[PDB]
Amino acid sequence: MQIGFIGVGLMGGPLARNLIRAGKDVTVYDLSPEAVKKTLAAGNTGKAAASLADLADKDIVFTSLPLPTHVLGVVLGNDGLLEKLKPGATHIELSTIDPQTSVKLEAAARAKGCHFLQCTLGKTPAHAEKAEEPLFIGGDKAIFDELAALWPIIGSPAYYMGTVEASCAVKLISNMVGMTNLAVLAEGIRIGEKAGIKRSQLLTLLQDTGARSFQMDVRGPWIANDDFANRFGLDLALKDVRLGCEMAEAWGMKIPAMMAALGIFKKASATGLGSEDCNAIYKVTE
Amino acid sequence: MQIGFIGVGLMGGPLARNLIRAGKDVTVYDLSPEAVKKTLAAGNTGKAAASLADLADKDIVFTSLPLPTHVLGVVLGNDGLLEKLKPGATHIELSTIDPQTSVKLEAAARAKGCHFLQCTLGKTPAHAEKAEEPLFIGGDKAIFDELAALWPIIGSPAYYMGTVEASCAVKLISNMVGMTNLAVLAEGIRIGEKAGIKRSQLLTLLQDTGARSFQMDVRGPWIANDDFANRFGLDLALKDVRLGCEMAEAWGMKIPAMMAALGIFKKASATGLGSEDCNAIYKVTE
Repeated sequence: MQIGFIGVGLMGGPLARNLIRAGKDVTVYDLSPEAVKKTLAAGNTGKAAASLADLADKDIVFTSLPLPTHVLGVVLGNDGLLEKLKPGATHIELSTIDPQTSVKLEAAARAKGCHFLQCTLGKTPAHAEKAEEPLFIGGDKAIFDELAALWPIIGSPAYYMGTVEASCAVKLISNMVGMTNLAVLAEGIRIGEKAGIKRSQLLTLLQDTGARSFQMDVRGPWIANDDFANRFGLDLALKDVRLGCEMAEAWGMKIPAMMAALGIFKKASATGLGSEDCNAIYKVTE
Repeated sequence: MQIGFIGVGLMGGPLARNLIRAGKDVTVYDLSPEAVKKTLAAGNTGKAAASLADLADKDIVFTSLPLPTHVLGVVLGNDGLLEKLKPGATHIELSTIDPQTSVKLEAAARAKGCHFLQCTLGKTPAHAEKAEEPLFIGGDKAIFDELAALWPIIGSPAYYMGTVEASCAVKLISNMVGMTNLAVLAEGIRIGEKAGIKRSQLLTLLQDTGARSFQMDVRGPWIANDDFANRFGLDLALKDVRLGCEMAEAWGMKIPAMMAALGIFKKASATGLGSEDCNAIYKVTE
């Protein structure tokens, strides 16, 4: 069985590597030659692609790219990927994109005679390396079921979301809620500082209250040690939060608290600290 | 040793009861005659007060009242409580008030020759009944140390916050962060509904992500079952959040996400669902 894999970036690369380690016939296509080298170095069963048309014979094509614009550009041009596919081929989309975009992708695929699944990824690239990341698969239940043997190779539990928009939405919501939780935690810590409470003590005390959150337990200590080393890049956070905020709002929503979080992430990125971790928004919270 | 206790309401009543059960000489003063009866029924060692001047001989006076306006009115009139106190008496203030107010209270007490501690209370009245609620004590370290034998009777760990404003602030921050966490969780759940994800499944999935929070685990199920029975009254939440937001802002702050939470709580109270639990803000989230 013949797999193509466009984009072996930070989360896509680990899934492609796991496919290669499992002996599958993966041919990677990435504009970064050494992303390709890194992923291709996991076994002798994976090969690189000279151009996009090298993926035309493929039975399954994975896509993992940074922006919805990129997925549409690679898959949906006249000289894009979808026009070169066998009917019956399946496009699995791993990118954290918005529901509008992936619905457009799915209708393209169905209109040509191809199958399409959205498959957004949870947790860390560290998890994805071990296939211990959740998969949120949406799309035609027939294809999710048909591909039952594939999923354990790439992901943790294979959650079936039903619709493709659910698949995008659960990923975006988890990042919206987590990053807003973090922005709110930063607001709390900064308030405590105006009351003369050291961050350390404030965290220790809040730990046994109803204010507790995963971000509190995980990133509170880092903020308390002025540690902003990249774990989840601030500009990655901002990208995903902005995308989710656009996704709502396209649905007519208001989500004021999350919009405020979006604002603080934008302000931090503008301060030029987009390469630091999420918690760097603390540095611009006031 | 002679204790007076003004306000045996929802959190004050359990502490007064615990003082009575421990055999202490507590005389309660409350404008609700049957709050007094309920608290006074915990033993034969506690008695009721005909008027405020019945508390004039007292060595320690606890105050637990709903608004900062009420504490100032009871303690700081010309015919208020403080004028009738022995020098050397101690005013312990249990109310969730703002730092401006309790600093005013403390300066009044020191200017008369009395001692003053702020002692805000964490967790639930259920906890307070068993003295398993945290105490955040701020004020003169000498008095906190002198009263070392008293604290285990009324509270869980006796945390010493140092300054009185720290004592107010840690209570308010915990409620600000917790209620904003809840408003943000409501935003996430409501977004998931616009994507066609049932609340149940969205919660189950978000539980194993970085969006997890105490409010998620505790009140997520209730929202998922359309259960809004009072656990923490929405109007109580709104009161405390508004107070904390005023406390910041008096410090020149902006805290946008928390201000948005304040807005949604105000909107819910205006919809007339102030007697339901916190999570009822979900009903007006959009």
